[PDB]
Amino acid sequence: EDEYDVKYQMYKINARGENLFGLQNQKYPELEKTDAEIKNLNKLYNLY
Amino acid sequence: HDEEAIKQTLRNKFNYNTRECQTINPSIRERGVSTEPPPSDTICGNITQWE
Repeated sequence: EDEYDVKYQMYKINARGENLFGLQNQKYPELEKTDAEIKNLNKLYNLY
Repeated sequence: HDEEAIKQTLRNKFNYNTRECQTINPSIRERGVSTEPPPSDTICGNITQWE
C-alpha cells in the first residue's frame, strides 16, 4: 500500500504537468488504473 | 488527440502570457470651503472750520 502510495504522489506531480501542455493525460489515466488497484489494496489494508 | 484538445494544447505558458495592468487613481474626496469678506463698519464724520 505504501509503495503504491509513493507512485500515486508522483502521478499527481506528473498531472500537475500535463495540464500545462494541454496534452491529453492517457498516461495519467493508466497511472490512475494502477492507483485504483492500489486503492483496493488500501481498502484491504484499512480492514486489516 | 482530439481537435479541441490540440487547440487547448496549442496555447502554452511561453506561447501566451497574461499580465494585469491598472492605472493609479487619486481617491475622490469631498471638502467644503466658505469665504466671507472683511467686516465693514459705518463711520460718520462732521468737519467744521473751528474744528
